Amino acid sequence: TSYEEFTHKDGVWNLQNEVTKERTAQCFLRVDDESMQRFHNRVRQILMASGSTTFTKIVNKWNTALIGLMTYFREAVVNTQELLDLLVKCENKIQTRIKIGLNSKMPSRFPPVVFYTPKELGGLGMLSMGHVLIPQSDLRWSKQTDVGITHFRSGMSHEEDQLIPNLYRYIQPWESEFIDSQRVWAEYALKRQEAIAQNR
Amino acid sequence: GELYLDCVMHDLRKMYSEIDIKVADPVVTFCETVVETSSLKCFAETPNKKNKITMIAEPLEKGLAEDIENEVVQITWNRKKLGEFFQTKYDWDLLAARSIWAFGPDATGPNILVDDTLPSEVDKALLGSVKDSIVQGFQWGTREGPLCDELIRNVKFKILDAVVAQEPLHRGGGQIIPTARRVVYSAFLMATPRL
Amino acid sequence: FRRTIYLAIQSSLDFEECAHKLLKMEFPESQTKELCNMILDCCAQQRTYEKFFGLLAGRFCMLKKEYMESFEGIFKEQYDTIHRLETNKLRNVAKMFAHLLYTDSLPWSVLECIKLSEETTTSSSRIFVKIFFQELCEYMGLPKLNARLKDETLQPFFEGLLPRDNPRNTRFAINFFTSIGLGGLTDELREHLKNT
Amino acid sequence: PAPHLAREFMIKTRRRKGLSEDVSISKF
Amino acid sequence: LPFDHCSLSLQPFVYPVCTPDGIVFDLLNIVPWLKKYGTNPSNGEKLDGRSLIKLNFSKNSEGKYHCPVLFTVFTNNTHIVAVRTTGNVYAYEAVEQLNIKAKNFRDLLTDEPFSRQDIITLQ
Amino acid sequence: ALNMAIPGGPKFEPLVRWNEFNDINKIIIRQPIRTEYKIAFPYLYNNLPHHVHLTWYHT
Amino acid sequence: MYNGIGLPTPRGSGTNGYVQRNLSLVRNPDILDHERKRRVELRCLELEEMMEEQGYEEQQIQEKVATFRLMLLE
Repeated sequence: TSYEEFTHKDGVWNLQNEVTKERTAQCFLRVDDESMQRFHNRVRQILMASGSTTFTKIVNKWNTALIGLMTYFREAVVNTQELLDLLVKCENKIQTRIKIGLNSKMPSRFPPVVFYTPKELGGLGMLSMGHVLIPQSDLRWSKQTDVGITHFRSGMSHEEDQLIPNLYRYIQPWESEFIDSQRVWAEYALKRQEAIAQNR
Repeated sequence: GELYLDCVMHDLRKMYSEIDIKVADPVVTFCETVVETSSLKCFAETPNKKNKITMIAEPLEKGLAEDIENEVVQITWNRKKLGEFFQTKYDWDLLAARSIWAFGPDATGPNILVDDTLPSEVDKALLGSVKDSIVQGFQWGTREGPLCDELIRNVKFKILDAVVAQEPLHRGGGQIIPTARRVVYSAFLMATPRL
Repeated sequence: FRRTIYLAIQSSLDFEECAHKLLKMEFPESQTKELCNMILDCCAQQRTYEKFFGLLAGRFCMLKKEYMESFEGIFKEQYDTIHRLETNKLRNVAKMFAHLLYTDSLPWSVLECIKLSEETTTSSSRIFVKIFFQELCEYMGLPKLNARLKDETLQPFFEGLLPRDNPRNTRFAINFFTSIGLGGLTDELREHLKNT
Repeated sequence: PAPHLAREFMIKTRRRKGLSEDVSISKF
Repeated sequence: LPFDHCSLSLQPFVYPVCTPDGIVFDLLNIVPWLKKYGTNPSNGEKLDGRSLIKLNFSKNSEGKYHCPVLFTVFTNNTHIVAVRTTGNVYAYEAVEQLNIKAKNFRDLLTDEPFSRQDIITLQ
Repeated sequence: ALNMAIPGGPKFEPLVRWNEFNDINKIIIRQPIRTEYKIAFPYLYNNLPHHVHLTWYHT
Repeated sequence: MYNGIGLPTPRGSGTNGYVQRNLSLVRNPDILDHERKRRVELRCLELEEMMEEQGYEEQQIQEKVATFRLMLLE
């Protein structure tokens, strides 16, 4: 690696040597295009099965597919910008499908409040991913290298501030879970050895 | 300029050719110069290892390059007139004023060849015999440029020694010019060059 | 203000979006201390350490000098109040300050606030220093760590950490860095102890 | 920035037309 | 610093051309410095107008300055022998073993056979 | 015609829908080539200019 | 769209476009040996003396000046 390591948000697995306990390599992660096509076809299957399905069950199908994709992939979501565009498009298409369930598509008629309210309060309980700013750089230098982030474009329209919470901030990354799993299971093994030896 | 090259490229794409054409981003053409004199008295020699040329390079003064480029002084001038022109406003020595051989990468180009050889003045007829080949070597070296294949400007090339083979003929018939090119490049590189 | 900071953190997918959102509200210069305070408080409430908060703090350090001075001040303040925190919060704070140090987001002079002595430091302070230096030895190399600690410019900033005086404390520091699992760094201190 | 400008112009021009490496004693 | 560069211009191989005196130099060096000299500038020997042999600045089936028949690196370090009539340059030992045992004076697959007396030393 | 717009101006649909000139080791960047130079001198800064009208210059 | 940034049309996606700027973006003895001989030759050429109109006597005076300068330099 030229210069130094690339301290980037969560797409980098800093691989650790077992002997020297040193970070010797970086593993950049992306979502494979077959998984993109599988998720897009899942949303298309939901929209074609939407003709005889209530709004709550449609949102439940979306929530199941979304948390299946997100809890499977986690860290690799943030470095696939085409997956962010696909997620924004799919969330907007199912919101449009709920709008087409009525005879209206007025955006003032349907604020985010009628969608993202949990169903304990009578809402739909929709889980959000599309309300984030998509990073944008030059398309001239996108295919050459990684040139950082120079601009942001809007993901979904919302009333000024809003700040709808993203689902990815409530899922732990895989690398932190593996480090914590190693530490916790080693601590449990030493505690079990101490409990066997002390007969406590 | 931008408008000139835009008109050229529009005429290329619409009139004389119907071919779709990629255009690169515009850049400029640079030149090569020196700042401080040659710290090492560099030298080279012919493939027939008898002639040895030792020459150093130092930058010119302020007004000299624009005086040459605006044709205030020419190589078609009298030697005494050229020496007076150097001596009155540049305060050159008359030995140095009579030492000027050739100009630049072309005619009235902004480089000056000065020959100051004390042990090689005893065969100065032979030095004048090889002087023309030294001139075309200097013209080729300052035209090509060793740094980034660009022109060389505002350099005085001062010859220090010329061990010329006595009646060279076979070796003094074309081997002098690339030797002089290597001498010009090596003297240029030892004098902290700049873009 | 804390609620708006927490909602801007939870709304953002990426730390660039988080920093752009936090710069979007255009907070006054009196609120930068509370902003860094609740960056620390939002990461300390996490179950595991995430690199998002450390990279957000590094971006804020690279943006303006006022965030860098506020982060140095809160590093000194959090080191003075280590024992108030709990051990997962201690681990998360140690991972943050390790990430701020190996990315050169902070000067190393704030390491003068650490005084390696068993008389002064509490047990949680040794746990914090152990986690901090283990992550520093992990993410950048032990030869690079020795070259960073061995420079002549930061020698007054490491004298509380590397004593070379009152050799009970020097023996405690040597045994501390050995019993962490490092070794290596105390070879010069072992040479200085062996000559006296 | 300013002290890297001549090195950048040198490297990019030599990559544009010629060879990347430059030797001060390439002739002698 | 090696012998892969040009002898006179001291530049690397781009458009080289060989001569019948055994020295291969740059085509621009042979053109401008010997436009009316009529002699080889490597050692002062006499060079004819047809004595020079082209070696580059055209289309070749090898794609590099390598052996045209053996398809190996017949550079300035390796013993390189060039066909004077054909213009193809190969390794000397490989061309000698091809034209000695099976009389393979042709290419590997292009099959351009000729005589065995047209091989000369390139450098 | 170029599918690029000034922020004050209007936006339209696209009309039509490896290069070594885009090599990052051969390109010097001091000022980035913005949209306004691609509109003011459209044959200079644009590969494939089609149905492009030359603007009037200074009056 | 504008510069190299943005979407070609916002109609297909579920957004309005509205691309905005990222606020979080960071921003030598041989030279002296020849110079001594050049000073000697300059002192030789500085004699000249085209007022007394001497011929070989001027050459003998120049040789005397050159030997005096060589003795003073030694």
